Amino acid sequence: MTIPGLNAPGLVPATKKPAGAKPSFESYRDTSHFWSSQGIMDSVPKVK
Amino acid sequence: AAAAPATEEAEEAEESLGPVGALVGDVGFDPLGFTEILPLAWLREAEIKHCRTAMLATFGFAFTDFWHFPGFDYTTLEAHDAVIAQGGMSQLLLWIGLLEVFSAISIDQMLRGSGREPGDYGFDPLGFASDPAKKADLQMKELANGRLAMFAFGGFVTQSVLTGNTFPYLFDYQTAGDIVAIAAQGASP
Amino acid sequence: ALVDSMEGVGEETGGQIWDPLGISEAVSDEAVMWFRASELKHGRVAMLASVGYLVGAAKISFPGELAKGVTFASVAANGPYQAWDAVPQAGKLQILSIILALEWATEAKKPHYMRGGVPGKIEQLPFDGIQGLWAPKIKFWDPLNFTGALSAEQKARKRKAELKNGRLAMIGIISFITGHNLPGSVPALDSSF
Amino acid sequence: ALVDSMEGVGEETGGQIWDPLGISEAVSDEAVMWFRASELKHGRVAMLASVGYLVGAAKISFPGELAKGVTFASVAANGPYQAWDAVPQAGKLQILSIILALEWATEAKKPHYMRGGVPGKIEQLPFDGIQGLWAPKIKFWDPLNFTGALSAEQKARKRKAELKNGRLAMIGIISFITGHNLPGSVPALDSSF
Amino acid sequence: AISKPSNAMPFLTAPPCQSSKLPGAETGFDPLYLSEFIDIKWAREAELKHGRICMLATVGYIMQEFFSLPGYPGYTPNPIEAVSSTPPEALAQIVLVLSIIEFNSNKDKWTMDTMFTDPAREPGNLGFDPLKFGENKETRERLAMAELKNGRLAMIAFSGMIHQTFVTGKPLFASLNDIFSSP
Amino acid sequence: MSKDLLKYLSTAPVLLTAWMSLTAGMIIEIQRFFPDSLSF
Amino acid sequence: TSIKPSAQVVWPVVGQEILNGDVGGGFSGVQITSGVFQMWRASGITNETELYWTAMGGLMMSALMVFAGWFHYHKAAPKLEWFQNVESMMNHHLAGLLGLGCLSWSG
Ligand code: CLA
Ligand code: CLA
Ligand code: CLA
Ligand code: CLA
Ligand code: CLA
Ligand SMILES: CC(=O)O[C@H]1CC(C)(C)C(=C=C/C(C)=C/C=C/C(C)=C/C=C/C=C(C)/C=C/C=C(\C)C(=O)C[C@@]23O[C@]2(C)C[C@@H](O)CC3(C)C)[C@](C)(O)C1
Ligand SMILES: CC(=O)O[C@H]1CC(C)(C)C(=C=C/C(C)=C/C=C/C(C)=C/C=C/C=C(C)/C=C/C=C(\C)C(=O)C[C@@]23O[C@]2(C)C[C@@H](O)CC3(C)C)[C@](C)(O)C1
Repeated sequence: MTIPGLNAPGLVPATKKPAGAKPSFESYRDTSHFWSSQGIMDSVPKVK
Repeated sequence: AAAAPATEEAEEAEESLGPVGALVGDVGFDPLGFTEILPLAWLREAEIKHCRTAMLATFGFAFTDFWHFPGFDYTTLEAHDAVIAQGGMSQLLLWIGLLEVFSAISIDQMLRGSGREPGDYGFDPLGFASDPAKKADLQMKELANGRLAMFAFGGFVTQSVLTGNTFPYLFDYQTAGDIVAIAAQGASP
Repeated sequence: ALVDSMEGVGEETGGQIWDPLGISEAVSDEAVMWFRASELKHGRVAMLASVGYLVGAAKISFPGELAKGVTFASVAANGPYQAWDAVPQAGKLQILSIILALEWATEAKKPHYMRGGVPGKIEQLPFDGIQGLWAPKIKFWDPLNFTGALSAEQKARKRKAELKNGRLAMIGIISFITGHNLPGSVPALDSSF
Repeated sequence: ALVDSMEGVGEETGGQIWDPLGISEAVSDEAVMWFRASELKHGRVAMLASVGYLVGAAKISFPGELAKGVTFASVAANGPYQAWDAVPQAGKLQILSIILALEWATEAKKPHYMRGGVPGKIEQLPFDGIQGLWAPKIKFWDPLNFTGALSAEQKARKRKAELKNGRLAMIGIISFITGHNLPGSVPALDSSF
Repeated sequence: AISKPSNAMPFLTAPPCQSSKLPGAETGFDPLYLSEFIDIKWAREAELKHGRICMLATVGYIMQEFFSLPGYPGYTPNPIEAVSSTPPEALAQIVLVLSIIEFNSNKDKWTMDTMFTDPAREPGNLGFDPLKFGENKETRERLAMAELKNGRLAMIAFSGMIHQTFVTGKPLFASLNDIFSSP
Repeated sequence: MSKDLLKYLSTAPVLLTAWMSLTAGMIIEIQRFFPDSLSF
Repeated sequence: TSIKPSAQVVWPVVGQEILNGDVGGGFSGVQITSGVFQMWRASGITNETELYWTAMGGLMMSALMVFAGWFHYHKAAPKLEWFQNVESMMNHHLAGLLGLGCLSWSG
């Protein structure tokens, strides 16, 4: 496996993203965990 | 009368706050009077726990926005669900829950009055505050940093979701424009 | 302190307290200390603003480059008003950061100018004695001890001169900005103001 | 001990305590013994690191074979940055295991440096006196007794020298790594780093 | 400001096991305070028995991966699969011999109320010291602490080995080689 | 916990409910892992 | 009109998964005769988030009532003269409970 520092880098840099365009209020709400997103509030109660 | 030295149109007639200076940073700030219905030691323990958790959370939020381990190729806002599906959050919950069960026994013994001041686990391996003159000063610094980190983490998550950018957590017109402009502004940015 | 024993007075308004609206008589001493501190800060800000606005209006620029790709003369190619918007946002943020640090350290000093301190007497080292922060001992006012050769009478006379020049400088910088925003108001500004 | 009675000082900072942020002024003595031990360990590690990075940058490799099938020069073909990853994994694990054993042994020495021991003074025989653990009596520091011909004053002078070279080497190795990662940062660092 | 805190966890009141004179009682590690309820001698005997079983179990788990009996009916170097591969009569006889050994090693000293009735039976002393290490009386304490710490370490180790085999389906050192493989 | 909360938890109904819950859980998990067993 | 309401699912352990009948809509569960579905439809609860937040608010209110019950017996227990104000109790119930509940529900 990929052990950091040994056969892998210690900290891989996160991919950088340009800044722009406050998306919508109805965009992140319809994929949130509590408000809206009926397929994701059904994804909060555990996996096991 | 003894007015509260943080509101001072209201007294310290919230006498559930206790004597002045019993806790560090006691400026008599209890407008809603939560101390009337709850013990002061339990509220203090909750406050200090929130302070330390929010400090670690703010640092981790910024660091995950900057760097990550190999194999954790996830952004900060999606690391939660992705590592839940991966399984690391279960390990975090298990070990933190073990430490917090021990903390629960500690709070049970403290509220019954064994010996404990709230938030004190004796965890000072580096011996920063082994001098008793510097104990009372580092407590206030810990508090103020924790409160500021609470507000900082709230702002971090809310602006990260609201805008959708990395560590500055600012809109496009606040970084790719001019905020200290003095010319006649338009009607949008 | 009391408005009677202050250094404004001046021979222009005869030699008595000018106040026609009775602001200083309706308020207590603490408000008078705040008013003197605000007046002196306003005068110093306005003096620097007047000198900088005249320099920008005369199209005088530094020989060099402001930002890599942006010459000083490129920013100064227009009037002083359309030069602040040509400075990069990072440079203006650094200027405001230094100004914020100076204001915060100035007000953080002890005997606040309401609570015992002298209004307008900004002490020499605002960044001294602060834990976790270090600065060289460059003084804020007089890094060179120019006002160490003066006596008390010369210092009082030059403080009066400072107050008069501050009032004139506030009038001047407000005239400059109003003449740019509303042309034809101040007739003394030809085009480049 | 107290930070005033230590061996840091130095003529570069004039002969007084350098600390501009008051780190030792907000912490206890038990913290500054740990600070001294950490500083000396950092200095020694970075002195070895600077010498090794210079040797790798000069492409000076041992004559022989690192692992059977892997030449020393094959690992040192690229720069020192692309050299730790070319070491076989077993060799890295053995180096880390030896460092693990050394750190555990040196910390388990009796009077800890935070409870009465001297900070930065490593025990001469870290693997001695441990029951069920036989090692030869090779000393960790100074196996061939070089610092036995020195008096107390020469030892103090060379300890001051050790601290100064350790700080300089820390700055140097950070300069090496940063100059490789960000080109043009350290301009003295040309290509072979 | 606890007047009598635990040596292990200083933010907790001292457990009753610290006041005991048993080996390892200097550390006050009992956050759940099970020494308040369970008898300390019975718990020490149980801990030592589990520790010894786990030492033998860890050694057997390690040795089974590489070595084998010369022609055993079903070797399968995977100790989770090995217990089902081997004949069941072997397990029956092994469990029978252990049953005989521990039926006779304490003839009437089962249960909590009957084992430590004699105030000379110290916990974990079944009399099994043929080589007479325990006639020195200077290294008795260090040997007791070595046995206790090695037993606890063997408990944790055998649990890790068993669950690593569960999550990998392979023996221990094959899984370890697959951890340190290459990428 | 407390010296008197544990005594309440030691009462007959609490212990009966806890032990019956443990027994029911053990039997239900046995039925989950080894279902539909008629013979031995 | 063709989907049968169902809000109760059983765990398959012992063969009791036959109780998860075909109630329609690609769902398996025990049919519900409480009428809570029609009660929610009469309130305009067409989304499944509002049901979750109503459940969370109900849990919060239950915790509030537990705290109030502890508070009025162990901290602030009213005297006998407080309970015997039957005219005040009657006025407050008739207006504030019933009439204000009707007014708020009509709104
Ligand atoms: C007590 C030791 C211990 C052990 C044995 C584990 C075991 C595991 N953790 Mg883990 N964890 C622990 C403590 C531990 N955790 C603690 C204290 C925290 C912080 C609260 C976490 C936080 C954590 C996270 C966030 C994640 C794990 C994950 C994992 C799994 C990794 C699976 C894999 O492919 O291995 C990877 C193997 C390697 C990278 C090889 C290097 C690892 C070396 C060998 C570990 C060194 C030994 C270890 C410290 C045991 C203690 C030894 C003792 C002497 C102190 C595994 C089940 C991950 C998971 O669930 O993914 C399935 C994951 O994402 N853990
Ligand atoms: C905002 C700047 C400012 C402030 C805080 C002060 C404050 C003070 N002045 Mg001062 N002054 C100023 C600007 C200012 N001045 C300017 C620009 C002039 C030139 C005309 C003068 C000329 C002047 C004289 C001649 C004297 C004072 C005196 C005083 C002191 C007592 C008077 C008092 O209580 O008024 C308090 C003042 C205020 C609360 C400010 C209110 C301003 C209102 C809100 C706005 C009105 C502005 C108006 C619309 C004109 C704007 C256009 C303009 C460009 C022409 C007091 C410390 C007297 C003194 O020092 O005696 C000891 C005195 O003799 N001043
Ligand atoms: C990552 C976030 C972070 C962290 C870890 C800390 C940590 C700390 N802060 Mg702090 N702080 C932060 C963010 C943070 N702060 C922010 C955003 C603010 C608002 C501007 C503050 C405002 C603040 C105040 C007002 C005070 C602290 C103090 C302290 C210290 C408490 C006790 C102490 O050591 O005093 C002993 C002090 C020291 C040992 C000082 C050493 C710290 C130096 C500056 C480290 C050098 C860092 C280096 C420049 C790299 C940083 C790069 C960065 C600038 C980009 C502690 C080290 C208190 C203090 O005493 O510190 C001065 C204090 O009075 N903080
Ligand atoms: C991390 C390494 C480290 C540590 C632990 C120490 C520790 C100490 N130094 Mg020291 N020093 C270091 C590195 C370090 N030094 C380096 C690299 C230099 C050269 C610039 C010096 C130069 C120096 C002088 C000249 C003197 C000391 C003194 C002291 C002692 C008291 C001051 C104190 O409280 O420091 C506490 C220090 C820390 C807690 C370290 C905080 C570091 C922060 C987190 C990072 C800030 C660095 C910043 C990012 C810049 C990095 C770039 C770099 C390459 C330039 C103390 C034992 C004084 C002494 O011994 O008096 C008797 C003294 O006179 N040091
Ligand atoms: C307008 C004021 C008012 C209101 C709303 C109530 C309401 C109630 N009283 Mg009460 N009471 C009042 C004045 C009032 N009382 C006064 C003045 C007296 C003294 C004379 C009493 C003495 C009294 C006694 C002695 C008892 C009650 C009981 C009850 C409850 C009856 C059970 C029931 O119908 O459940 C309906 C349940 C609900 C409506 C759920 C809501 C519960 C909260 C607490 C109602 C108020 C919420 C809030 C004010 C509205 C916020 C609006 C906001 C969303 C915009 C009910 C909650 C009995 C009881 O159950 O005790 C607990 C009981 O034994 N009352
Ligand atoms: C020690 C001592 O004694 O101190 C000294 C200090 C100092 C400086 C040396 C002194 C001096 C001398 C000087 C040079 C004094 C200068 C005074 C000067 C030059 C004062 C200009 C005013 C211009 C105004 C009010 C413009 C109004 C503008 C107005 C009212 C408008 O048109 C606004 C308006 O069109 C808008 C914008 C649109 C609509 O809203 C409608 C209206 C029409 C309402 C003194 C006085 O001797 C005292
Ligand atoms: C006994 C005694 O006295 O000890 C002695 C020891 C010793 C060694 C002899 C001494 C010495 C002498 C020397 C030579 C000291 C040398 C010190 C040296 C050479 C120190 C370099 C710093 C370089 C830095 C901080 C680079 C910053 C770089 C920065 C901050 C960045 O650009 C970051 C940034 O770019 C990012 C990453 C992303 C951007 O989006 C944002 C920005 C642009 C902000 C002393 C001091 O006399 C003390």
